[PDB]
Amino acid sequence: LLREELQLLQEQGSYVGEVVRAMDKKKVLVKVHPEGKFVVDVDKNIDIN
Amino acid sequence: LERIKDYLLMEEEFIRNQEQKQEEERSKVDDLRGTPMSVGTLEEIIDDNHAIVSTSVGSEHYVSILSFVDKDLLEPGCSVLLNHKVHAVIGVLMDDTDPLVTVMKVEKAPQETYADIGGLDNQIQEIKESVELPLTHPEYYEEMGIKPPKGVILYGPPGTGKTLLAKAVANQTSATFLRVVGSELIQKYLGDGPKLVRELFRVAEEHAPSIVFIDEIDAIGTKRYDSNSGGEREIQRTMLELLNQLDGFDSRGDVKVIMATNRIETLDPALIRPGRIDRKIEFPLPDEKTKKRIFQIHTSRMTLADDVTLDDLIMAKDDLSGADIKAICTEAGLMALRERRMKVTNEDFKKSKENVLYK
Amino acid sequence: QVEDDIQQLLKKINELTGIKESDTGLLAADKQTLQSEQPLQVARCTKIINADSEDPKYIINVKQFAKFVVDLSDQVAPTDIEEGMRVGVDRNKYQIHIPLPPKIDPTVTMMQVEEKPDVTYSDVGGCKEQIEKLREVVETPLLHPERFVNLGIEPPKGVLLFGPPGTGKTLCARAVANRTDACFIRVIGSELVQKYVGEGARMVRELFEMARTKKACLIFFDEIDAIGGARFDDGAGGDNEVQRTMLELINQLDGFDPRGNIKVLMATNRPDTLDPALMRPGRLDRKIEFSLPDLEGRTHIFKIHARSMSVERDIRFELLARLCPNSTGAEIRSVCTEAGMFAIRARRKIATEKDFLEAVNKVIKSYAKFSATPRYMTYN
Ligand SMILES: Nc1ncnc2c1ncn2[C@@H]1O[C@H](COP(=O)(O)OP(=O)(O)OP(O)(O)=S)[C@@H](O)[C@H]1O
Ligand SMILES: Nc1ncnc2c1ncn2[C@@H]1O[C@H](COP(=O)(O)OP(=O)(O)OP(O)(O)=S)[C@@H](O)[C@H]1O
Repeated sequence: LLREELQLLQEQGSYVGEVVRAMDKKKVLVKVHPEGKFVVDVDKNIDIN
Repeated sequence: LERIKDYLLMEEEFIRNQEQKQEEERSKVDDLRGTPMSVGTLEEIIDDNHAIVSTSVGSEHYVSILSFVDKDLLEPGCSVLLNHKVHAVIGVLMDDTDPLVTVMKVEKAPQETYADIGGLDNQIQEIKESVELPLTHPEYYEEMGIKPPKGVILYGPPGTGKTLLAKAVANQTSATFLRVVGSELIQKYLGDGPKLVRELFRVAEEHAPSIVFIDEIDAIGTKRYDSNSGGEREIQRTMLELLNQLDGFDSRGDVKVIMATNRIETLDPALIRPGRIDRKIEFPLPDEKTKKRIFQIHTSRMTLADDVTLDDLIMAKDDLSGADIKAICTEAGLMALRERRMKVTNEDFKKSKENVLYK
Repeated sequence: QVEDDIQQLLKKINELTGIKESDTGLLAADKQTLQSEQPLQVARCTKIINADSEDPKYIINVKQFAKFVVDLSDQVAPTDIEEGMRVGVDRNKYQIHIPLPPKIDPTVTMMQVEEKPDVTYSDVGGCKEQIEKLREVVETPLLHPERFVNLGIEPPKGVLLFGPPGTGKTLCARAVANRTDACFIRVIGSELVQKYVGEGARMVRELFEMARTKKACLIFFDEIDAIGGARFDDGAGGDNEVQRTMLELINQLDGFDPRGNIKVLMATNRPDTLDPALMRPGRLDRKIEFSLPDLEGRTHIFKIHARSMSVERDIRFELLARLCPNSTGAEIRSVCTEAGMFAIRARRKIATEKDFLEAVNKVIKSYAKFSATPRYMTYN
């Protein structure tokens, strides 16, 4: 069944980005790789701290 | 008995200050906004509630604005919030933070007070009455309608205590302190002097009541560097920008300026005119009385073995400064902890005298 | 106490009373309008190269992407889509919608004054002829184009100012900038010195762009020695970028379609290292100068700095003016303020004559070793 979970690789990708500093209202500021900056959201699992 | 009613009503006003549907309106503002809030750059503003921005690659868009935040917090050269899907102006972003500020602004209580200065008593009241008494006590000047003295030049031979005087003013203060050594106005790129000057005084005029202390500014003329463009015909333009920034246009404001030199005769006198700088203060090698205070205070916190006389050290050099006194009072301690001791004998001072002076 | 407790009770009574409306009424100040701005458009801006014949058939370089041949939408005018014109273009179908003002190089936007510093004509008394001539040039055509037309002349479109430092040049400029009524534009002379070659030229270009767009404006130049004074030529190639900046300042000022409704004021401290192309009239016409206030000027400047300060009016001022033979208004100001500071040594509310004598021998005779004008009166 783990080998039959191959429809997971076929979906999409994900970015690596650099954090400058966070701010209020559960958000951060990320300067991804070549581009500018983006105020984005956190997931449920990570700590803002 | 006004404490009870005053406290009750003031706490009611403070809780009504926190008492300022509504959650539905917050959710609607969050619906208008995108979650990946992208950052842009203004170039111009068009008055019809949509303006031009500039993305990080260079693409530029006529986009409207989600007008609840104050758009008039924004100027050319500002940072905004934009969308991915419509690129519209989500709103204002608070300002980026702050390498020039964090470098050039002394944040901390920065050393000892007027209990450490060695017997000046007349220069001190001048810098007192030029900075401290104006700023901390702005009540006398209203009575006479006389503007405070603007600039103060400290000068004199090296070792007399310009740096101490600046640190002591920076101790007892209520204003933001800004320190730039004057030798940092010589850059290896062309046209970098006026940028530093305009950023420095932009920081000063935007932040607070302030004290901009610019130290050893006389080395900007008498020190040519190989790590430079065309030297004197850029240095002169830098001095001219400093001049115009110091006493130019548009209601100068609450900015105090104190400068300190070794030599004064190599200065362009256009800085040294009044209107810019009103007080010029000499720092001479003092006497043979306040030296006793200097040796006393620089030996006030040590286990001094009482078999020494400070008058043996006063007579020693005819033109010693407080630099020499600090040097001997520390080198004797370095000789003391070389041999695991606490108290300091006479030959320690003899070796320290023969180490500091004649080498 | 009673005012404090009763004001606390009244203001917090209004606050906690409107708290009923705060907790009872359940941003939206624009929300429906902003969602009606959702059928609006992203409108990317561009730059036009040229047009074509018999048809619109417009050609556009966007900024970085590519160059496209486009057509205009239906809500445009087929006329004002001329060449070199920043227009907003549709992202999907690539069609032109609105022409706009051009690029202004936003580091040049921040030298329009946008305010009015409060400096009145009363602060430069004792310079009556200079005020008269500079009034005649700057103020009169913008407020009265009557004598200048009905007699058929042209007013001098440029005026330079000079003198020793601290003589009132900056102060006269600000006095004009109070009662200017025009788009007064400040220019520090060091603003035209950038890292890259020929960049200050583009700054001058954008200055005269702003000048030609807005009719009947003022441009103030300030310390033009940094902008460029001499063309010393050697086998070194030294001060040259400054020289090209100065030449571009020359040509777009005056020559081959002159300037329009713009007046330039320059102000230097050393008007001696100047290339005589600037000294040619038609560019810099009236040489208004500020000498030192001779005798009655300093009496009047004592009246200026003394009219709003706590003094003993039983004293004179002429004896004070007689001890200041070569002195500027700045030194006068230092005398007045320092006499006040000697009054702060004691605890008084009125000056004495002796306070002013202390001030004179404190400023002039003591700091006359520096004094700023034994080597600028010769205009070195
Ligand atoms: N009048 C004084 N009383 C006591 N200590 C002094 C005095 N003058 C100088 N010092 C000592 O000298 C140190 C301060 O150095 P400064 O005299 O201010 O050096 P400086 O010569 O002003 O350096 P500059 O400004 O580049 S010339 C202090 O740490 C003191 O120990
Ligand atoms: N004739 C005057 N009458 C009254 N106040 C004067 C006079 N001249 C100078 N002052 C005062 O002294 C100040 C200095 O004059 P400024 O014109 O600012 O000096 P300046 O034009 O900057 O000279 P520089 O250094 O060559 S740019 C003025 O702002 C006035 O407050």
